[PDB]
Amino acid sequence: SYSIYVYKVLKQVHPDTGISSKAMGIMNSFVNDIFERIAGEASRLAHYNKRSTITSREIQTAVRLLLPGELAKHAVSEGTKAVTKYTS
Amino acid sequence: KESYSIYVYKVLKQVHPDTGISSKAMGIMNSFVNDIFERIAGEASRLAHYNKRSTITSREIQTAVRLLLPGELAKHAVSEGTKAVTKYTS
Amino acid sequence: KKPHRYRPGTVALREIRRYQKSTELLIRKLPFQRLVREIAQDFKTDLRFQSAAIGALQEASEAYLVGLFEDTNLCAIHAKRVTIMPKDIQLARRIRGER
Amino acid sequence: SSRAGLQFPVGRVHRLLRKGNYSERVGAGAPVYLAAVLEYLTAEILELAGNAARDNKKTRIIPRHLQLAIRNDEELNKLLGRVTIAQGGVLPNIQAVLLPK
Amino acid sequence: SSRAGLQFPVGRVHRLLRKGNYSERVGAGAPVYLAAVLEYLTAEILELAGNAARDNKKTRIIPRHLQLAIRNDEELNKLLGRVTIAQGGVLPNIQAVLLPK
Amino acid sequence: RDNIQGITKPAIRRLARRGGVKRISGLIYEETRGVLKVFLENVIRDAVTYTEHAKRKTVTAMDVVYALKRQGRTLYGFGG
DNA sequence: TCATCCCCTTGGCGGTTAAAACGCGGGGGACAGCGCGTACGTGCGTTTAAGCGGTGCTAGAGCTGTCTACGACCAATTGAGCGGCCTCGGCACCGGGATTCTGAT
DNA sequence: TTTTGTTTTTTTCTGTCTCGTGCCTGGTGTCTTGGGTGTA
DNA sequence: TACACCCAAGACACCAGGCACGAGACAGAAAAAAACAAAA
Repeated sequence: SYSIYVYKVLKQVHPDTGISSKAMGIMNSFVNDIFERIAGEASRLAHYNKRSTITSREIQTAVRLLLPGELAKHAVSEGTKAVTKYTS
Repeated sequence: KESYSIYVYKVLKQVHPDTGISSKAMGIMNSFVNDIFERIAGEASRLAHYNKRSTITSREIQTAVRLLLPGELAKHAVSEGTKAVTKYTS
Repeated sequence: KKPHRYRPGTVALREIRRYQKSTELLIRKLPFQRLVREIAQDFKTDLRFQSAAIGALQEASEAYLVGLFEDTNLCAIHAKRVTIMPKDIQLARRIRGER
Repeated sequence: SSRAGLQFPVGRVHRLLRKGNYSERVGAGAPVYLAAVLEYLTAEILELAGNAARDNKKTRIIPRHLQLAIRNDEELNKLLGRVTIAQGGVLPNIQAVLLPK
Repeated sequence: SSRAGLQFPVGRVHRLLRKGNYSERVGAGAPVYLAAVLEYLTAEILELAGNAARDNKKTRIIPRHLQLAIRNDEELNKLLGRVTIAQGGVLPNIQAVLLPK
Repeated sequence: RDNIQGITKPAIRRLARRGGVKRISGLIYEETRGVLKVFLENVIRDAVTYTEHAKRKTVTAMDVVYALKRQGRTLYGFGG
C-alpha cells in the first residue's frame, strides 16, 4: 500500500503532525482512485490515437483533462520536472 | 472506417421488412452500440481485475449485463446470451 | 415561577450546530445492520457480512441522506418556507436524476 | 455469427475485445454473449422506432422516432439517462399548472 | 524514485500500469509522471489537512480534517465532487433565513 | 421483519439537523425511510452481484466499494 | 481380550438498561383574501445580419517510405517493508470553574 | 349571437425506396497443436 | 490443486453477396377549399 509514502510526504510537508489509520486509508483510497482515473484516461487517449504505448504525454493530457486549472498546471509542472530529472 | 450499419440494417429488416432508416438514425444507432460495447467491456474488465483473472468469459459478460441493464432488459439479454452460447457450442 | 422554556427555533439551530460540528454516526448500528441483512436476504439467502462493509454502507447512506436533506432544505427555502415537505424531496430527487 | 444464430459479427467483437485493452485473454463465449446482448438491444430499439414511425406515417426511421421510442420506455430511458440524442427533441409534456382553467 | 527525486514508488507504479491492462507497451516517463502527480496531490491534501488540524489544536490528522481540507478548497472540491469521505462530516453552513429575525 | 422502522424519528431528525434543516414536518420521516430503503436496495443488489461473481458467501467491503463506485457514490477509507 | 427419598446439575420462567410516543401548554406563519403595482403581450413599423449561392485562396493531416533506440525478455545481484516485537503518549471522559444567548420584567 | 382554432377532403411534384448490377472482401472446408477449463 | 480433453489461433485454399452507382416510381407535405364544436 501507499502508507509509508504518504507518511513520508506528510513528514516532508508537516514534520510535527501525525495521521490516524482511517485517514491513512482515506489517503490510500484517494491515491488509488486518482491512479485508476489517470490510467483509464491515458488508455483512452492511446486508443483514440491508434497508439499501443503510453508515454509521459498521455499522462500529462490525462492530468490536464482531469485536474482543474491551477491544480492541473502544478501537477503538469511537477511531472515534467520529475521526467527531466529522471531522464538526465 | 468500420461500422455496424450493415448489421443494424439486417436487424431492422428482420424486425420490420418494410421500414427504412435515415443516416442520422444510423449514426445514432452506431453510437449507441459503441457505448453499450464500451460499457460492457469496461465492466467485464473490472470484474476480471477484481478477481485476479486475466480471462474474460461469458460469466463476466453476463455479470456486466446484469449490473448495467435494469430488470427485464437485463433478464432478456441474459437469456438471449445464454441461448446464443448454447447454439454456438452445439 | 414558570420553568424555563426555549422558543421554537433555538434548540433546532443548537442541534444543527452540534451535528454539523461532530462527524459521529447518527444512525444506530444494530437496527441498520438488521435492515441491511434483511435487504440482502431478499436477493440471496444465507449471506455473511463483514464489519467494514456494514460500516461503509452506513457511512455512504448517511452521506447520501445528508445531501438529500441539504437539497430538501434548499428547495423548501426556495419556496419561501421553513418546514421541509415531501414535495421538496421529490423535486430534489427529480433534479438529481434519481427519478 | 451463423452458428450462434446472430446477425452481429462475432469475429469483429472478439477482435475489438482483444485489441481494446481490457484483458490479457478473451474467452470463446464472451464475444457471442456480447453480440447477442447487442443484437437484442438493437432489435428492441429498432422495433420501437419502427412502431413510432408507423404511428407517424413514415417508412423510415428518423432521430425523432428514436427519441420518442427511447424516452417512452421506462427501462430504455433509465439505461440511456445520461445520453443526448441529436435531432431527437424532447417529449411533448406540458404541466397541468400551465394549462388554462 | 531516487533518480527522479520523488517519494512515491516508480517501479510499483510501473508494475501496476503494466498489470492493469491499459496498453500493450508502457514507457519510462509515464510512471514517473504519474508518481509525481500523485505525490503532488498527496502533498497538497496533507498540507491542507495539517493546516486544518492546527486550526483545531490537533496533532493527528483525522477524517474530519481531511473533509475540512477538501470541502474548503474549490479545486479539491471540484476534483472530488462525487467523492464521499467516511467519518468526515460536512461544513458548518447555516442559511441566513433560518437565523432568528 | 419490518426492519425499515429501525431508522426511527430521532435518527431522521439528526440526519436532517446535520444537513441544516431547522423545521421538520410529519410526512418527512416516511419519505426519508422510503428513499433510504430504495438506495440501500440499489446498492445491495450490486453488492450481492459482485459477491456472487466471486463465488463467495461473505459480502466484503471491497464489493460494497465497487458497487458504490459503479453507481456514483465514491467512498474512501474502506480499501484496506 | 471381546426400588423410594435425596444432593444437585441441565432445561425454561422471571428481572434492569438509556430515550421517545402520548398528553398537554401554545403560537408563527401557510393558506386564502385585500389590495397596490408595473413590464411587457400582442400588434405595427422599420431595419438588418443570417441564408443560399457562389467565387477565389491556401494549408496541413492521410498516407507512403526510411531510419532508429528504448522496450521485452534473460541470468546474477541486492536492499528495506511486512510481520512481528517493543516503547511511548493525546486526548475522551470526569468535575469544576468561567462564559453566554434568551425569555420574562 | 358572431369570430376563430381544429379537423377532412382533390391533385402534384418531391425526397426518397428497392431493383439492376460489377469487384472483391470478408464468408467457409481442412491440418496442427495446445492451453483453458471439466470434473474430481 | 491434478489429470484429462477438445475446439480455437494460425494458416492454406476456395468462393459469394454487400454497396455504391442510376432509375422508375411511391407515400406524403404543401397548396387550398370546405367544414363542425368549443372558446372567447
